Amino acid sequence: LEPGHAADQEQAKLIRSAIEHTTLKSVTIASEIYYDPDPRSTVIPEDEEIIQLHFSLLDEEAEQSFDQQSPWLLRLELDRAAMNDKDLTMGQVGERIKQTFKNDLFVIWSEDNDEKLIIRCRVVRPKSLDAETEAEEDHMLKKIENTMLENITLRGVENIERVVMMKYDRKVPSPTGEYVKEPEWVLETDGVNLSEVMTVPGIDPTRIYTNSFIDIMEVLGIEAGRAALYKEVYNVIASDGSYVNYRHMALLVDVMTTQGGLTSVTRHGFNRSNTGALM
Amino acid sequence: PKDQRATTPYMTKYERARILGTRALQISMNAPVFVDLEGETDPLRIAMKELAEKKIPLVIRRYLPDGSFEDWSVEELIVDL
Amino acid sequence: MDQENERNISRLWRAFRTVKEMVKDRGYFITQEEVELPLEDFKAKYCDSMGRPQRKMMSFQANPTEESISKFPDMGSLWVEFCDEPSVGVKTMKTFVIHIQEKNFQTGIFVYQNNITPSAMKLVPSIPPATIETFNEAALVVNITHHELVPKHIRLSSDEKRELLKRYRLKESQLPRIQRADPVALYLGLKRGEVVKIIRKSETSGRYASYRICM
Amino acid sequence: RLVKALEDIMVHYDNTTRNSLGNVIQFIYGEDGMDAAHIEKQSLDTIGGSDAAFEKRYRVDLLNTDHTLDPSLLESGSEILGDLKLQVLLDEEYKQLVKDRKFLREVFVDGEANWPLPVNIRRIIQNAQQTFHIDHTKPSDLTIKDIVLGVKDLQENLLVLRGKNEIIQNAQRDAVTLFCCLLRSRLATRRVLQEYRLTKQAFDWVLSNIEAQFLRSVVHPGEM
Repeated sequence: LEPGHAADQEQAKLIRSAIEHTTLKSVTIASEIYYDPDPRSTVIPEDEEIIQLHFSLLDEEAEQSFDQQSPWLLRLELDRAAMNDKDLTMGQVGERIKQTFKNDLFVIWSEDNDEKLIIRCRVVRPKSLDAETEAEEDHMLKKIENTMLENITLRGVENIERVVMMKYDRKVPSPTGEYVKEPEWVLETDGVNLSEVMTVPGIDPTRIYTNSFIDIMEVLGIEAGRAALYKEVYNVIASDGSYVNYRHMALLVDVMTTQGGLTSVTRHGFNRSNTGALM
Repeated sequence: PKDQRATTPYMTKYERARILGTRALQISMNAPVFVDLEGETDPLRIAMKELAEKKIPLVIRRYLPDGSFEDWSVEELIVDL
Repeated sequence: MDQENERNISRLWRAFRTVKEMVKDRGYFITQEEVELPLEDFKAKYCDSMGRPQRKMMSFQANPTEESISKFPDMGSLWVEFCDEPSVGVKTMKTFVIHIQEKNFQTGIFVYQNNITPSAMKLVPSIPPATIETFNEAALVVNITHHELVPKHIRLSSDEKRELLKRYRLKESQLPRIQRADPVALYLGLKRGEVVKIIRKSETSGRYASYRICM
Repeated sequence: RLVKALEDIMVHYDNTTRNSLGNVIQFIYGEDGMDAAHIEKQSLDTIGGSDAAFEKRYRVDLLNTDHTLDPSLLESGSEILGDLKLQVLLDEEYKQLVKDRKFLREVFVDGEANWPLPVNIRRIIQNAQQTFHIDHTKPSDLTIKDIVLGVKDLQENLLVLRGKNEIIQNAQRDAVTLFCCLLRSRLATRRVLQEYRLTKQAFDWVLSNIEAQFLRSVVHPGEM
């Protein structure tokens, strides 16, 4: 984290929320397709209160049309505990769905306080539904459900799974000049997306690091790739306490990174080089 | 390069090993002995004795990666090993 | 946060700062004040009253410093243009190329939003001796050269490169290599055959200078 | 796999490291030209310690009373009081030590002070004391100018690369940055007069031994 936000707690949580990848499938309990020709009301008393909540809000809007109204209801019931854990509200998920479905899916919202986190959705098909809830093919709704549960990134960075915030100490010069341990809060993630996570506000981009030195090479260059490769080799060798002199691992990484790219020690790397044929 | 030789003035470990080996081989082959042999018998020990006195005629040609070289006489080189 | 919201204006401003720093490091004259433009000042100067900055107004021209031209007497003027179209069609690239050709700019940087079509990409080497560099705004959001791992890269003049090769008795091939597509190579705008001095803070010795040749 | 990959890399007589094609892997072995066998862990004093402690341990002032050099530490300690020339030399020394402190704190962000280095100077000074039976109650005959010039000459004699041009000279000066830092931290005038009450003979012996020892420590061309 940035120097001005590292010492604190909740800002680290905000960074965690900004990075961690989360989709609807992680918070949805079940998805159900229901038959309901009525576009303004329902035969289901359970959703009647939710419809009435938005009946005075959505159905009261100007330019009412049934082009977005269908007899099929794609009713998703979310998990209150999961949404609370991810700090997600019906708002965020709703406008993400809208972003993915700007005008191809009419979406109704349930009040956050309601015990039934419901996303009442209807198919959209202009020129056929304009003034009727024609029976749209259910497979269309099933494809829509697939897109929602797979292709909707509610919040976070793609390929970044659970982000584990933790504290450990770093030595920084005290104003008296002595090196003192200043507790710091960082995040350790899964999957690498440096190219995006670097740009996220609130993170110190000059200190970000990853164990996948290939991505370090791709984003920061061959010199940063070489340094990261040396760091990885040092970690591997010192995991057991025993250490080797800096020169040996430095020479190894230098050899691996002389050609402006990461060369392996396989038959695809150093072996496919310009050296002698008998060698 | 007859001067401005940029190589180390100290005889290296491998240079010492090969100089002693060459002189031992030559003495074993009944080559002339340049020092006052003090009853010594082992060719390697004689070679060490006459290296201590800088009485080995041989020189050392030091090749550089570009192919050039420098001619250093064992009399010039400093045996700090 | 909508596009007009700070979520995008901040990224645009950071990319602007990165571009200014990159051009400054190349040897061109840029006042330190321009590099440290505050976000509010950037919005006042560029962001519209509607929250939609006029990217055409961020276009930028830089000229070599006295020392840079003294050391690199071949250096010319630089032109930097932030395109408006999300997708860079061949027409926009053609217009930019014509502008560079008619202004007689030695070098020009083209910062784009999302992508450049291959047809447009084919126009990059179409105006020698002038060269055209293309950058993605996403890439420029963070100045990678400020990373802790990344060391300091310094470009050598042809005379410096010749002296280096003479003193180490090297050939162009016997130096360590750096690819053209290397992020730092793109940042410095290296051409093929330009050797780069790299100064690292070695663990065994205080500092250690190595070199790489663009390939 | 590893042995085959690095099989043909050798240190050449120009002190660079190259493979069988002559390509340069690194322009000096290990980035300092010393072989691992002769390195051993040593402490870098300047990195740690508070500013006040650093100044007390290193700063020496002949003019003011804040950090006066006790006259009992030199056979001419009383005379040196004043002497703006000696004060200028000592101020230059302290500025160099401050620069070394900042540079090392840049190099080692975490402040670690124990790092392998070729010549073990602690043992050299212990040997000097034991050999010369140096008395800690007798004001040493050293002089500030002698100490400073001797240390500077030694630094000048820290030869790894012996080229005559400017590229090789820059490389050689870089290659001895950290060892020079260790020397300056360890052979400060204040330390050489208070902590190690050496005489002129012992100081010359220490400098000569350091010279010889790291000269023996440099890597041998031909090393595989």
